Amino acid sequence: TPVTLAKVIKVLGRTGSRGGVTQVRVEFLEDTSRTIVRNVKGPVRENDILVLMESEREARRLR
Amino acid sequence: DFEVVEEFTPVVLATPIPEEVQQAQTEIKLFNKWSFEEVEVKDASLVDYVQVRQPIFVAHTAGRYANKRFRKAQCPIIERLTNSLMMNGRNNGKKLKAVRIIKHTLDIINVLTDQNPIQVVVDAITNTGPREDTTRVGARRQAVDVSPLRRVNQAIALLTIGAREAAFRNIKTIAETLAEELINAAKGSSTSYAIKKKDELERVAKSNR
Amino acid sequence: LVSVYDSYNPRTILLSINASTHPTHVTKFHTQDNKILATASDDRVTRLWDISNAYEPQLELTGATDYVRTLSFIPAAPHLVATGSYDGLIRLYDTRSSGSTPI
Amino acid sequence: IPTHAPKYEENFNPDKKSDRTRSEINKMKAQLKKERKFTMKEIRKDAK
Amino acid sequence: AVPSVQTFGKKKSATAVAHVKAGKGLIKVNGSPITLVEPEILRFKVYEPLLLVGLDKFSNIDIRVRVTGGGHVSQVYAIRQAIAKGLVAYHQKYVDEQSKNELKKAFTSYDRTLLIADSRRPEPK
Amino acid sequence: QKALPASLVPQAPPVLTSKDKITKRMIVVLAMASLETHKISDKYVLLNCDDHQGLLKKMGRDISEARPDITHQCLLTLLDSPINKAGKLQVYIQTSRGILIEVNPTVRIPRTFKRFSGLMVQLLHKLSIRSVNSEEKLLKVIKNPITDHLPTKCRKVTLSFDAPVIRVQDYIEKLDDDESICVFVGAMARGKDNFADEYVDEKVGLSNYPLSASVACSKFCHGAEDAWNIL
Amino acid sequence: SLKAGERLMEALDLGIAEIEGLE
RNA sequence: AAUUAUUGCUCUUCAACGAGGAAUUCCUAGUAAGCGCAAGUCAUCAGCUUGCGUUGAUUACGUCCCUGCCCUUUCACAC
Repeated sequence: TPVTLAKVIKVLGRTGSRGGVTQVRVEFLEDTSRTIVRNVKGPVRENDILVLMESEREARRLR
Repeated sequence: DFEVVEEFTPVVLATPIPEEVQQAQTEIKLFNKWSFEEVEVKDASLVDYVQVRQPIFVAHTAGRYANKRFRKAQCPIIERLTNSLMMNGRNNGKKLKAVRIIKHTLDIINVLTDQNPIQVVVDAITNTGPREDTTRVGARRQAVDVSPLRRVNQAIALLTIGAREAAFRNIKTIAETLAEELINAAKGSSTSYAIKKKDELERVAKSNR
Repeated sequence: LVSVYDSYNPRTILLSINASTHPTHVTKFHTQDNKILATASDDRVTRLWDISNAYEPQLELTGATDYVRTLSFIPAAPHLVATGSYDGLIRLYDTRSSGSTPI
Repeated sequence: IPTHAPKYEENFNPDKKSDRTRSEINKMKAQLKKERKFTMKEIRKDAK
Repeated sequence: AVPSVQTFGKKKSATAVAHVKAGKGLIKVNGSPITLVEPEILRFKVYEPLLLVGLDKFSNIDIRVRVTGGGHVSQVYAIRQAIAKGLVAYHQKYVDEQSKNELKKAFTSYDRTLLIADSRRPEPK
Repeated sequence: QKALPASLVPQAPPVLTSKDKITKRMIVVLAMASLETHKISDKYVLLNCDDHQGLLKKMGRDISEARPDITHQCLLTLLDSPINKAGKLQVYIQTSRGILIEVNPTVRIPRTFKRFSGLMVQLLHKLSIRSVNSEEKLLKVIKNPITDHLPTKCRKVTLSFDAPVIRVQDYIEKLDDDESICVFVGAMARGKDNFADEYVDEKVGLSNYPLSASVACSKFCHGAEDAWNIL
Repeated sequence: SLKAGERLMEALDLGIAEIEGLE
């Protein structure tokens, strides 16, 4: 299946995430208005692109 | 018919400078052979983190790249490959040795593939960067996405570790095994250790999503 | 074995192919294409290899009944390979086709 | 594939040591080292 | 008295001194040509002040560099810094300010450590 | 039609170590193996269900958990199976206390549990066991986790009763051409299959009826041999 | 326990489900 | 004169080893790690101690999710 590319518009704070896991909000590059909340393992900042294998799942707190 | 003349006398220096050094002023090339232009990062989301925009002559830049969090993305990617080749203990600090290994590796890559070896390195890194990973939850594992910087870091680490493993206890040397690893990784041929590890991590992530 | 060295460096072996169990009497490089190595052995099978991935033969040419010990590339046509064998038949192969049987 | 018989000792004791006269002499050197170190420490304590 | 310029380059314990005077194109380091600067693997670091701006900028000058201290890497960086700074200073003293500004822009765009010394002093946290 | 190989002389197939990451194989991990050495008074002995009930009760550990005979008989079954002689089988032991043991396929486990117990005591205290003919280490204690030593392209399953029943030959056929198989078998009396949940891809079942660990290893090995035409 | 905001989402789920069912 | 293997070669014979298990500890830039050189400074040190330069990275630079520790709950505008 094709993969989706989504740009990080904001690194969410005070999430309660597990250490090393960062919760972010990303806006789709294909449709530039749709947004989704995701979990990121690496060091992430704003305005970098994530490659999402699935575009439909909404992320939850990992704890 | 428009022409600009900026050289009004042919230049001859009293000290003799070799001719390949003399053509080196028209374009900056890696080891005076490989061109940083027509080099494209095929995978977007990695354009900012695999940087080839600024040409260099050799892969020994002494800049500070550890002072800031994302300063290491501004580092040239051949320099990062060399820095990851200084790993594994026995050759800690032997950067000239690692630069020599990269030079021979790029020669082998260009001889075998008839391509620009910088492009082969870029394609290898963009292919071997995993796109999804897992993390343990206190033993549940939950699938998460992975940042582009971690993708580049893990790609470089996987390529260098695979090269070391292939070179250990074998006739083949680190330069030959790294050239083979980069060629197979740019091809995506699944023979390479790094592509196998990337597929393994992505498969485990697909399971645990 | 087919061992590909640097032309002026006997210490460094860039490639080593286990082409056959039988002796390989012919190793030639494709004249038009720098990526192709043609090896003829006593398997009575000639094999075209890519220099990049040399784990499997890119093409296997068969149909010789005895001892191919010479091959050649036609200059204008890079798809043609000629194999000469001890049964007396020079077989011309088109590599774009199946290649199991000569044209 | 070939089969190899393992080399192991019945009634194995990790504490106990595994020609023989040389081994006895080496144990005697170990005893000499312990006694010399202990007497050195005792003499130093008495001196202080 | 010919027009001449003296400049310094540093990297750790290494120190290079460049004298750039009016001349014909002799570029010598430690009484030896620039094309013998060792190591081979790092010679282009010494070459790159020449290659960034062109050999025509060096067509009318003589550069003489004396280097002490440090090791091979430190000495190479000291050489290239001293040569770049000597070019900028000679083109500001006896050639035009526009030439000086263009040289400084080229050197700054490539690598500022050609011009300004890289001092890795400790930072307590 | 096709030329014969130059030599039809039969040759011993290569023995597989953890240094070989590439070669397709079958791997069995006997997990939760009860292999613990304890000191009496002075005799170091491997803890036993039959001979050490008083010591187990004094230390508080249940006597039914001290079963190294299961590991012994599973080692006998695996190493005597024809896939091992063909050279396509590797064995790891994952003890309940966290020790990981690599078994060279060329080792001959003693057929009697007394000699097996002595060998396990010396292995657990000396970290390696060599051979009499050549000094090659036939048994080794290696660093955890197992996934460092496992082949790079490997499919991981746990043999479990609750999982759906599969056919081993069809599973091994459905495997890829370059991919190896790793099977986690609980070498324990009565537990539940959390021992390898951090490693495995999936859990599979061999039969509707409950099986012993040796029978499970034998069934999966026989399916592997009929799938790979070893016989 | 839950963070602030997660309680808001679960309350929104429950309440809006009840409201939509009643409507 | 091979009894003294004169000795030579090979086999046999005896011990260890091929980068170090579980546990556990330390560590964020000229830092980890490598390399040598000198000094011997009223305590300390030569079963070594200290200094000096030369090569010189990987990864994090986030977060309170866990494990701890700490702290609070008692000038305008806005809250």
